[PDB]
Amino acid sequence: SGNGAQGTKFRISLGLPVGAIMNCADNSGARNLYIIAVKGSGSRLNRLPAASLGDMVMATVKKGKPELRKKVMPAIVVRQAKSWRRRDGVFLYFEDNAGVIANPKGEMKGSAITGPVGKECADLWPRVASNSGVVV
Amino acid sequence: SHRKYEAPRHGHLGFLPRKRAASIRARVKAFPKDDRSKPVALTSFLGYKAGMTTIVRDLDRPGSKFHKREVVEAVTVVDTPPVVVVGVVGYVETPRGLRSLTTVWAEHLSDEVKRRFYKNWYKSKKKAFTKYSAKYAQDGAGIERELARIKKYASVVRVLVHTQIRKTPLAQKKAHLAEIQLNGGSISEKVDWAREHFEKTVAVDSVFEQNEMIDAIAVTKGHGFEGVTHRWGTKKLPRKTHRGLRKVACIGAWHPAHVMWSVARAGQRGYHSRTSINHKIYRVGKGDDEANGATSFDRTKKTITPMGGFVHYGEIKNDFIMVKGCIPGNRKRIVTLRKSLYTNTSRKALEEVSLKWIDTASKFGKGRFQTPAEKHAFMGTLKKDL
Amino acid sequence: MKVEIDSFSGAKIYPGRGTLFVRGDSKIFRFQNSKSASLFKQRKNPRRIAWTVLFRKHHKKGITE
RNA sequence: GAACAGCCUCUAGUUGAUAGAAUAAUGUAGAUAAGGGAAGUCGGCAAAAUAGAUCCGUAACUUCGGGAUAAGGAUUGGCU
RNA sequence: UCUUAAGGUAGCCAAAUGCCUCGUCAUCUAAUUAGUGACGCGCAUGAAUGGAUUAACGAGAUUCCCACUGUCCCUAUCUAC
RNA sequence: CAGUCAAGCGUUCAUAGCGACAUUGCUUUUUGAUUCUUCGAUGUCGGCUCUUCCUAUCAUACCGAAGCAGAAUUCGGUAAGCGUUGGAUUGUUCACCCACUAAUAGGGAACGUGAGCUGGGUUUAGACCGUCGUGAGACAGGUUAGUUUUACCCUACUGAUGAAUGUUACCGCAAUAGUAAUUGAACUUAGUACGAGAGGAACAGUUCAUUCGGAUAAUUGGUUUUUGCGGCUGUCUGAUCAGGCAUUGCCGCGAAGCUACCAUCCGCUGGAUUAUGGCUGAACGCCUCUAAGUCAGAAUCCAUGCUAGAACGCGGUGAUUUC
Repeated sequence: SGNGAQGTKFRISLGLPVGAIMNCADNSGARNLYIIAVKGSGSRLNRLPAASLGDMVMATVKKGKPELRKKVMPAIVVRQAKSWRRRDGVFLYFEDNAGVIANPKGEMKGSAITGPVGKECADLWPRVASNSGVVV
Repeated sequence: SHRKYEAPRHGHLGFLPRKRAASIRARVKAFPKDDRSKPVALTSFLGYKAGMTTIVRDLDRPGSKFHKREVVEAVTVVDTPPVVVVGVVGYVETPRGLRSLTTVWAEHLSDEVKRRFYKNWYKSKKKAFTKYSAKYAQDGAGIERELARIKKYASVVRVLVHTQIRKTPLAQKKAHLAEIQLNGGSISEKVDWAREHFEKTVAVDSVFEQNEMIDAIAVTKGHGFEGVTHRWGTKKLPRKTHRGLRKVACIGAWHPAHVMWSVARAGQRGYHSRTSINHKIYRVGKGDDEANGATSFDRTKKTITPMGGFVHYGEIKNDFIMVKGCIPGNRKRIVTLRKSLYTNTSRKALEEVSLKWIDTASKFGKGRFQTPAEKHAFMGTLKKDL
Repeated sequence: MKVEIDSFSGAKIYPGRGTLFVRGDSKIFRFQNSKSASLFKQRKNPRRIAWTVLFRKHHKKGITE
């Protein structure tokens, strides 16, 4: 990330520790994304790197196209399903955790996103909002 | 051999010992530095923490993604009925520190403030400051002499004040007595101020102005004897641990052949004296004013007290301060509001705050209504209201 | 600020209170509290829950409207 | 209720186990938990999930007897 | 042709038997001293000191997958004693 | 692990960075040698947990040097203040990969840590194999199964009382002890300096993270013996009611209390210095940051604040017993 992510992100209630399998919300041929690491994670003894909305993670494809399977690719979390608080005091959560495959620059591999996309993720990643359907 | 993996130490060694504070009322360990040019002013006030509530305000931060957008914020309400000045103290500086040379009291002292000096008040002859009052009642028979002593000496002057526990809705009837340092002008000017304010009651707005960054000094909530897991936040031992898991496994090496002070141990948690700084005053509300919880956006005749009253506390029929965030101490507890010890800008201290909405829904559950008017508007007529 | 309505119970939702839920079809359900949120997740019908605004409207209760 | 287990009750028997007060830590026994779901660990240890009955459906392999309750689905009250 | 008679056949194998060794190749994983399938000059496999295989069975040892979860991230709370 | 010398390497040029042939040392963290203590027993491997210490500094602060144009690097100084992770395989220490990271530095503390745990390994007794042995049996060869005891004493540590300082009450002072914050990214500077291009910064400012800490319960989530309200099964009270029992019968909601980077709030600014760069200036008519003197200056130190209050440190103040 860095020059790819647009602006900074308010801290979001972490919901996606390493080992979590989220849905793949794009049309790249992957069915799920398994989280192996998170970019920008801190170091603490016996603490899992966890992800949240708009976080860029390192992921593998456990179910999907064999061309995408068995390799490490960046992904961006677009739905969280773990309730988090906005600065306007509202607690909100999606029905599932979901992300999209992307390159390190943040450019998506797919060309469309199913389901809603979080506002924080859309703000951070303009291309995700570019290809998204509904931005909540 | 070394620690296999590095991790930060659990706890803060500067908040030791984690013992019970010497009293309920936390004292100001240090007052703001004195400047003679500024007018004579109180540097502290005493309030009673009533509870917390919610406010909504338009944030003004030029560069945040929430610039010019509504933000919801927790606030603490401190009921602050005006405190009575009774007496003053002068401190002469010595090569061993500040030493009080004399304390001059007021002519008449309130019944609550003498209840402070008593323990078995009802089975007492109430002989307290009677001979001092006899020493009083003249121009300067024995009082102008003590004041002149404080003027000739005593580079530091502090005024003795007490709270109006009777105004505050608790059951105590025993006022809290404290000192507040006068931090302006000359020592003579401070003594003049104290004399003028003898038996006079000072309101919170005179000392604290809105959008101030103040400190709260209070004794935190007590939680009794606590284990190390919660008292220090140490890692829990695995499930299959004989003889207990909420413990610290290795409490020391073989050498030195002692347990160190820095190893976490079980004991009292909470009821510690704390001084937490940089709390923003969101509102200084007047007691003699309906529509206390009314702002320029809401404009409803409602008071700060929630529906059914503050939980465990009651109402705010006196003056109050609404400060941003949380403060040390629990509800019903005496807290000390102290002026900041430094001039902080931060671009965040300087932020002028306009409240757009103050929550007054019931805190005794999930209250849906701000006022009984709104509750009746929603629910129409009930069977009990014939 | 503005006051939202409960998508289940039809109750006024002041700022901070309750939760927001985004369904798979990107439909927004705002709940005043965990009671209505849980009753919603339980696939319960507001028109059949007696104290609900929808129930009173269906049963012609509170005809003051 | 399939059932001399499981739960409750009649006959009969007992009401025996040092007590009172309070409700700190740490324990023993029993539980629950957002989001994740074995990342913990020597190792899923421990726990959770499954579970009765009816109907449907049931693979590889096989010593043709099994595997098999394979796997995997649906239903279950009360009243007339 | 020699040593004391013969000279490891069919099979099987880094096997509960392989030291070098975490063998080499493939597969399984993001990553595997693990697992499986192959290979075989096999220190030191091998034929009732039984070899190979095998449905069913197993509170036997091991690997993976689904389900499930406080094992864990990271702890919190409740009850009895 | 660190020095000294300097044949050479480095387009030339010993010493930017290296450096052979030699030679001087330090250390006791990853080996021996010895056999001084312990065989009327000091519980052994590893991990987990937690504290502290060293510095031979990986990162961060500030600097000096370069074969330093910028960027990135490399070599050093003061520096241990602050951090130094998540995982696949293995009982492993070690190892080796996948990643993240500012970085994934090295060590000690009876090869720290078993009345702290665990018990995977080793290393009792059962059993299998291979080789060896006629055999019983052997095998730092492999494999599987294999009881982890006691604290109530003293001290230490953590918290909690307390006799006597004429009595009692209130308000304080402050010796000493502790101390805490940390790191990164984005925007902007700026596609600018620099550079032939490719590339490509750095201070001031802003918004937020990371790690840590102290609180708090407005909100959200969690907990339910509120056995609060409702529902449900079996049975029992002769029967729609109202209840008992089912070791809290079960299910939904469930206030309050407690509580979560699963929630929110808050976490200060002055001085003296180190390295280093300087000023004036001798020694040594010149020169020279040093010799006398002196300016700035590091995450250092000491203060400011913060925690405790010396129960044999103290002050002020109120009242002090009518047959």
